Amino acid sequence: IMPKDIQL
Amino acid sequence: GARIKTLSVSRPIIYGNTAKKMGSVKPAPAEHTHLWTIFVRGPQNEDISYFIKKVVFKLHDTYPNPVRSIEAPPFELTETGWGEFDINIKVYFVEEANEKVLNFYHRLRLHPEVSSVYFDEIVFNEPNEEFFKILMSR
Amino acid sequence: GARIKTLSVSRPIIYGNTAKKMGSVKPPNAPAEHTHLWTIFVRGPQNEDISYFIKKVVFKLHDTYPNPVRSIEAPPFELTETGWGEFDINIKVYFVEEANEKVLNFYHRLRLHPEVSSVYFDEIVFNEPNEEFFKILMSRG
Amino acid sequence: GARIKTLSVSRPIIYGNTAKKMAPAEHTHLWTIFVRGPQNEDISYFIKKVVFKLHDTYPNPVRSIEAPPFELTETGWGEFDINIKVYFVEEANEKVLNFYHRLRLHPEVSSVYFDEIVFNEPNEEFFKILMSR
Repeated sequence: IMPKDIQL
Repeated sequence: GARIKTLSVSRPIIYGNTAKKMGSVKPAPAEHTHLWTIFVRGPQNEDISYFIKKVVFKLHDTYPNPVRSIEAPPFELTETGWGEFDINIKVYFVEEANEKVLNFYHRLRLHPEVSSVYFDEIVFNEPNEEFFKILMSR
Repeated sequence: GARIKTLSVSRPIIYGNTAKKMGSVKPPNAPAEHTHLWTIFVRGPQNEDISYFIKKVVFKLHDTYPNPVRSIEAPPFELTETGWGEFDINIKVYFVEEANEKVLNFYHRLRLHPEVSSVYFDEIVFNEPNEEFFKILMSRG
Repeated sequence: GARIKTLSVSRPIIYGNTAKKMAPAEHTHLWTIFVRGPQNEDISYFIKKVVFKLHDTYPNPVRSIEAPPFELTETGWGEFDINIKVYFVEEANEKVLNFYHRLRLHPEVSSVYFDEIVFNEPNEEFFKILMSR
């Protein structure tokens, strides 16, 4: 699973 | 002095992303908060299609059809979003090069208009005579 | 008797797929493995217009298909493709902006084998619609 | 002398594959698998369709060829057993003829066999078809 947040 | 060395030819390249917080009126899912553009171009926006055939940007799996193939300049794409993520970039060279795909990536930046831009060079080692002619065609 | 109840408005809907084993002649760009032509669709009864309350229909195909998310943003809300295998196609119905409604999400099992067809005649139920969308729904077209 | 014997009718057949060094980057060869007649004469008069079953790595490995020429061209990198099912025309009332062929890619490379299909106890109508040449 790849990370995707408001800000990395 | 003089010596024989492996042939190498470099081509300047600019790549990365711009971003901007969206205003009152949105373009598009309601969730989205930012407009952003990922791109690969030449200095002074000069043509790079003479040695680059297409550029494929792979977005996060939350995006519909995450594999975005741009097969004509400008090699860029503009989308809307809420989150930062790693975009995979595959540069395909013209058929004359007989070259493997150039693979790298860029972390999409939305927060400190925000921009994340690199000005590097693509180094071609041992290019064939035909592709060399193309590279020298300027 | 009489009582107050949550407002509900239904709209008849027909959805599903048709298919046929392909002969000698295949469409251009069609892979050789593919054996069937099929069409997935969402429409109204007697093929009457449904675009007055439906803005667009998005069909998500198997990931083996190039660009599996196929967005149809104008009637007829359908898509024709070629294939060899049966699989679940995700269907997202987007309603017109007046509705202020979430996407309607469901799916359909593509049928290719016993023209073969797999068609359902159901209804979309709208609970608590706003007054404007209600006017649109009652417009009968 | 003379004696009664089971009726038997033979039809010459040529089958196999051709290949040549050249679609996924993994694949290194183009190859074509086939069933045909001698001098490439028609065999569809007694053969309705030919089904080639490829390796499971191929999408939809069951490839049905329902009109002449009974062949298919694909790309690949490895050698494997291709299952060949010959279906005869409906007048024959015959079971499918099942065999297989080792795809040859390495020493244009070719692997071709020239055998015959033997029909025992064929019915009168199919016999008429077979004798129609």
